[PDB]
Amino acid sequence: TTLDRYFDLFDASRTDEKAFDDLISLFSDEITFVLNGQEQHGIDAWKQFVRMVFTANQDIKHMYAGWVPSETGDTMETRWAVCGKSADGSVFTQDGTDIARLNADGKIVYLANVPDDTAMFNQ
Amino acid sequence: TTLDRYFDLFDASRTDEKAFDDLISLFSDEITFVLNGQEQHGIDAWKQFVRMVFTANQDIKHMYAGWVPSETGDTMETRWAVCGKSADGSVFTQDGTDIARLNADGKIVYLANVPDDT
Ligand SMILES: [Cl-]
Repeated sequence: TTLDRYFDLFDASRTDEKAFDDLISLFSDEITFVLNGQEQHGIDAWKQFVRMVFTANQDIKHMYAGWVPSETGDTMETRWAVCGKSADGSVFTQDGTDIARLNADGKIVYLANVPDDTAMFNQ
Repeated sequence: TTLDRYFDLFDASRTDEKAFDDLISLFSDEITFVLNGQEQHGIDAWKQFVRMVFTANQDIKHMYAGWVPSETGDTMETRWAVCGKSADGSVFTQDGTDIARLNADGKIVYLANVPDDT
């Protein structure tokens, strides 16, 4: 399924030309994507966003729990886990949820990324 | 360097016995290692730990910043980032620091894994 191919293609697209092409193929040209509430539209914007992630990081890895029906609405969602290494050498992780909708052709037409609130501070 | 080979060997060891054997080769038989603030000793205990990580998880990936000298003592340390998928399907992340000591022969003789105080 397109949603199940997404994360591995995203990670492979950092270094792989064909994987990048396949990654873009998962999406409708009119994809609406949201990053912590900020909405973006279209394939040009999407390609620019993916390319930005790859220039920002020397390495990145995504793991996901599995796409399940959202409690409310017509969407599917999954928990995800990210680890990476910045272009500056430092490392990081992130946890969150992605929420998505497919069209009748099975292409991704909506994809929202919601990073969790963090709890690094302990005092 | 043995410490620079550690992380990628660790991850590759989940699916390749040659990587596991190379990983084990980095260590002194006198390895003292610390997990969750609890100390263990010896290569047998070390092998059992690595094997447990791979039964506990379907997948695991480690990223590290780079091994640098510690503020005090003769150890080296690195920040690390881990993401994984549990045997139960759930996913997780963790951040922390590893602190290591090499013996005179360059083998890992002390390794403390120190997850962040979150
Ligand atoms: Cl599973």
